[PDB]
Amino acid sequence: VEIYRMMRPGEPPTREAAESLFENLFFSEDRYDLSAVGRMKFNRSLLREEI
Amino acid sequence: RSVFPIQSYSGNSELQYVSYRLGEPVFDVQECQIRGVTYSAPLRVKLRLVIYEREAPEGTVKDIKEQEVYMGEIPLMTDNGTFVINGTERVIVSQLHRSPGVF
Amino acid sequence: GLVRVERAVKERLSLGDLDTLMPQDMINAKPISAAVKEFFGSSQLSQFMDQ
Amino acid sequence: QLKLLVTRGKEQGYLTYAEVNDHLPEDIVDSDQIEDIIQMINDMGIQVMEEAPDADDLMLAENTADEDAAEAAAQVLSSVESEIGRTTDPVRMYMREMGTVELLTREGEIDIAKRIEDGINQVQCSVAEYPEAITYLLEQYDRVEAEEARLSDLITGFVDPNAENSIDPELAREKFAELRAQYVVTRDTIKAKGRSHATAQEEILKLSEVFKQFRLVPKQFDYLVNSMRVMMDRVRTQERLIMKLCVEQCKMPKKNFITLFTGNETSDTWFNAAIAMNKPWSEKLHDVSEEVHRALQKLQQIEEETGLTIEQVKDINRRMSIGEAKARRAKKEMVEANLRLVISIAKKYTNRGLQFLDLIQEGNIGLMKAVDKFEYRRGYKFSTYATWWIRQAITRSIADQARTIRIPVHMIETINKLNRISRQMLQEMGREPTPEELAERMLMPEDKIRKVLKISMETPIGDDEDSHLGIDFIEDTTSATTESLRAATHDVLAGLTAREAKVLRMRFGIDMNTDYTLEEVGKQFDVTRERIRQIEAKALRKLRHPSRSEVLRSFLDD
Amino acid sequence: VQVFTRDGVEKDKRALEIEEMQLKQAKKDLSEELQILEAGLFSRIRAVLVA
Repeated sequence: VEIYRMMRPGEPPTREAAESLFENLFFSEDRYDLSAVGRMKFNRSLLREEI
Repeated sequence: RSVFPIQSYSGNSELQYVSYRLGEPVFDVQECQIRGVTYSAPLRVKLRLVIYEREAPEGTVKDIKEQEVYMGEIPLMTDNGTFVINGTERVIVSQLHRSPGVF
Repeated sequence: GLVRVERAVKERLSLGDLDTLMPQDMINAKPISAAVKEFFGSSQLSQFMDQ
Repeated sequence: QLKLLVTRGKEQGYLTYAEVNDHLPEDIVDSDQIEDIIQMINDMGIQVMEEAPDADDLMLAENTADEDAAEAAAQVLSSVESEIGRTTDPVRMYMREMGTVELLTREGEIDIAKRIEDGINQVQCSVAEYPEAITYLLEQYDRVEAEEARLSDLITGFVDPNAENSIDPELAREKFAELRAQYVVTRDTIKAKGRSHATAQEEILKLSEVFKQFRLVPKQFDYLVNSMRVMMDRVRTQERLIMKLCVEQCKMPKKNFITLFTGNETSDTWFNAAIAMNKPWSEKLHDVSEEVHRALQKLQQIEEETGLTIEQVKDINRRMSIGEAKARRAKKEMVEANLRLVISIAKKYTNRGLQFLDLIQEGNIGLMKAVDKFEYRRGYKFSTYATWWIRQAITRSIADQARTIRIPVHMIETINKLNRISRQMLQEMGREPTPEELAERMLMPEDKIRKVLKISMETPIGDDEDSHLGIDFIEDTTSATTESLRAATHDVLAGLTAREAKVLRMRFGIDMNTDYTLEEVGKQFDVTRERIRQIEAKALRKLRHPSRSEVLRSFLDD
Repeated sequence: VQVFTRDGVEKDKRALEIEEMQLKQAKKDLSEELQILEAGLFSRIRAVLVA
């Protein structure tokens, strides 16, 4: 809800869209990708072992 | 492969896929200066649809339809590693960017 | 482009009795001609080559 | 934001003081303002706070209001609007403004339509009651049959009976004999026994019953209501002026006008009683009373204009506005009840079309014609009404509105028929578009389609298309060049052969202010005949030498 | 030098002479190519015979 405010000040925090507005920053059909190349760099800069 | 099959949010239809294609050109590099039109050819895509038993419990499927459709254009490239676009060799420069993920 | 512009297809896919309609019947054709022809001719990295 | 608190409080029929933080307006902070604004939260919602009841629930049933008609039920717009986010979009404020209506659909807006009709069809009962309005109603027709031989004029665009449209030409003519009979008695039997004294009230009531069928086109109806509004203000201007003169001339404020006027309105009788009162103000009237008779005699001269008395105006013209208070609450409330359906249709078309916003607000005006012509009396629903009319008001809002260019609408959206058809062309010929394919896809020749496409895209400089050659410009602002081509042709065609130099000026307007056939020209050629015409063309073959135009060609260029 | 139009209008005289300027080249070259081609292909058949 406070993240909905951070994109929509002075507008009602519509309960289910308050969750979508944040999770679709990183999990939407349109709004996030890395390729396998960027997931590799993500895991690499975190010293993971998950290939 | 990152968008299709669009099995619809409405739960009653699905716009399936199989693969892209390129084909059907008409201009060539000489006409792409003398006339001027960008050396290009149509992007066409293999698409499908499938629907299930509305009425019975022993066959699981009822309809299947599949074809091609248009979905855009693509410029074309020479042995010389060039392209011809509005009378001229307009050509993409490659980028050197921060690798995706986290920094 | 496949997740921002397909609106009339993504819309009207919900409504028809697709046992008797087809995987094509609302796909517009104008934009992905010029928008991919001229991705080599007016894009942010697609200058006239240094001939 | 606010809606959460007020809605859950009204659902509960009760709201505890501290629940202002359990269902908080996600807006503001005004904690010390609470101790008086709680007042209009309680006269229509009363509750307080203590440890625990045991048998004490009933309190609301002797202490609360009863209709939520227009008050904190709608003025709460300000208290839900008040925090629009200082830089962030019209596509936010409408979400606060629709903090009013939730979803009154499927019977609530039908009850708004029921309440339109106990408005309009009850205003009708006072059109039938104000004795000038039922006169001007028939004056509408008596203005036009009175000239011995007519068919149209104010006979047409009138009569207009929504008797659920169930009439014929003679039952339509009976509207000026049936109701005319009910009128011509009542019109003077309002003075028999008294204005509404015994049967005068029943006579008014039965005229007001037949006039329930006289439900009419919104502007033939509202002409009769505007007539009653204006004829009320013939008196209300006089009251408004004479009350002001009680202050300004007499020094007798507000309440003391009402104390004397409102029981003998008609004449300077009550003003002479206002002298008879004594007191220093009334005492001053003994040497200025003339200036008040010089105004109050034109309240009297309204009863003298009509055979009214203010005794009728006291109630009839208020009964009118008790009908209007329903009719035009409901023709506002019906628009309000549908403000969301306007978004869900309009926002389809707002898809970059011209802007993400403006088409919604034009739909909110298309909704006015829809609310005015809402024929629920066919049976159908406002959803379908919006899908037709309000959708095409949304379409036209950027079809020819807000463009550079605008045409008769068939010739607007036909340009878009071609763009709709192009969806085959770009994949069936399927590499580039070709008008040569569009010719089979339209079964028509390219140029009679280019009729539109030559000019309707953004208009070339075609002055008044080509007709600008023969229009109002034929004055010396053009014809001075004609009086130059004529001079140069008059030169050459007078150095040519002594016979041939006549002929080769005739038929189309070349040389004279009447460029005649034979009679006045043959008499100036002599000897022989229609060589008088053939030599207009003979020039093609021994005037062959192209130098023969060396002094003629400049008049495309001056 | 060139002239172009909406295709249903077959092309103007100054382009229709240049049609025969460009046609000359291919009309000649294809009459050389057919000979250059069979002078290889039938020379392979001729070689299989000479064996």
